[PDB]
Amino acid sequence: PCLNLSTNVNLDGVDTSSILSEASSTVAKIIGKPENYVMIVLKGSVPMSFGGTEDPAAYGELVSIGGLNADVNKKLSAAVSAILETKLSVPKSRFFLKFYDTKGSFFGWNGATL
Amino acid sequence: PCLNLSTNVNLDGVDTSSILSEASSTVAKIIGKPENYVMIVLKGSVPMSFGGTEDPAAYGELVSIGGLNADVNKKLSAAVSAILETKLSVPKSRFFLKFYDTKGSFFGWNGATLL
Amino acid sequence: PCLNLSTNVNLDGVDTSSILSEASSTVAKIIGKPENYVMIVLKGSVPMSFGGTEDPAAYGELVSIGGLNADVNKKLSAAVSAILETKLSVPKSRFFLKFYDTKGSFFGWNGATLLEHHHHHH
Repeated sequence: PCLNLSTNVNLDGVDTSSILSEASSTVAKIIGKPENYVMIVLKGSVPMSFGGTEDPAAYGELVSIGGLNADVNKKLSAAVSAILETKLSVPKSRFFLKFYDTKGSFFGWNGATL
Repeated sequence: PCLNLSTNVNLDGVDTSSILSEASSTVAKIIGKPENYVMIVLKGSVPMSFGGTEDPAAYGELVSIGGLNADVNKKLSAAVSAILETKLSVPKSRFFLKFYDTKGSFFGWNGATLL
Repeated sequence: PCLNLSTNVNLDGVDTSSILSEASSTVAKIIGKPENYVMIVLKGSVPMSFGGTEDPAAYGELVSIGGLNADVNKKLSAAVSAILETKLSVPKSRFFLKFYDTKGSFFGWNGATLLEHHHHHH
């Protein structure tokens, strides 16, 4: 699966490696897939508005071949939001996370599809 | 809802806050949701090609829990494309905008989902 | 269609226009779409991890009004991954590509939508 994040928080002084690593293991554990198949993308310094203000915020998308449903999505939202609160000071009230369950035939990896 | 935009235009010198504010209010009015729940994301200086050329262009995605249909989508495309033409000189013929309707159980906010 | 890509590789160090042009031609030819309607987006220097490491990687999404199916998607995966291998040194084992078949009425262009008047085709 892939967790693809954008934030207006500037990452120039941040240990992004630690954020990626925590997100990577957290997603693997909750979605129940080996971490070998987990991708995390984190774009910072992205202009954003949420609720009309430019205070720190984040937008994410999480794509997986199956494994996504109301319970898992709630648990992933809680856990990822806690990483963004602690490590980026993005409140969970300013984090939107879109989930997408893709068919394997519509997901490319290793030059082929699933 | 969230409108997530990328453009090859450089935002330096551009009043980025006014673009965000105009887009935020426009999306809120057309989709019919309080602006409290509208997110706008705008990345500039992104390498992109449209039609094989690198003239000003933009790609957007708009995600929402319902409220999307052919009529709403046409109105959103017209309004957002007008912002990009006037504020970034991105011609509407070089702007693609993918609309996605999501279930609330598949949209996270506030540490949970919108279910 | 639009192919929208992110990578941790630094594009200051590569001819980015040649990647855009080769991807644009490749998507047009494999889906079978006029190149006038092909958009390629490429963001670089993006923090990423895949499998817990930060070696070169890429994430993409390809949206198209029709023209996508299991066979075409496999060909697109192979061809686009080969561009990133040769031009960005991103191994195909570190490249994920989501495909999405959209209705025209859910795809804005030219200040309206591409609402379809005939049948949709995979």
